[PDB]
Amino acid sequence: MPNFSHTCSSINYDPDSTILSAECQARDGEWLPTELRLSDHIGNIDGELQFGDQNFQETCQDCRLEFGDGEQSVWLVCTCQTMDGEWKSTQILLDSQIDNNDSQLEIG
Repeated sequence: MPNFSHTCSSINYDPDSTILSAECQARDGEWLPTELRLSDHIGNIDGELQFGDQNFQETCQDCRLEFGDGEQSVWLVCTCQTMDGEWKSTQILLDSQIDNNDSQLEIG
């Protein structure tokens, strides 16, 4: 269902504190800024990235968003260390079971 793309603009993601910042329009038509911490639903699992877990940037580096053919989407890729200590590249699409209300930001 709907995502924070068209509803919000100026998608920012700091790789240190992993916080997503973007301006969204409220029901009153007013524009406000919102922040979100993915670490809450993203953790490391034997070298892979999955939803439901937490604490991932601590064991991962080079996190960066990537725009596809249409700037209406950005994709999250990060290198996460494995339990043996090896480094591997994983990928994950934020667009999915996540959405933002007109004036509030909460999972759908």
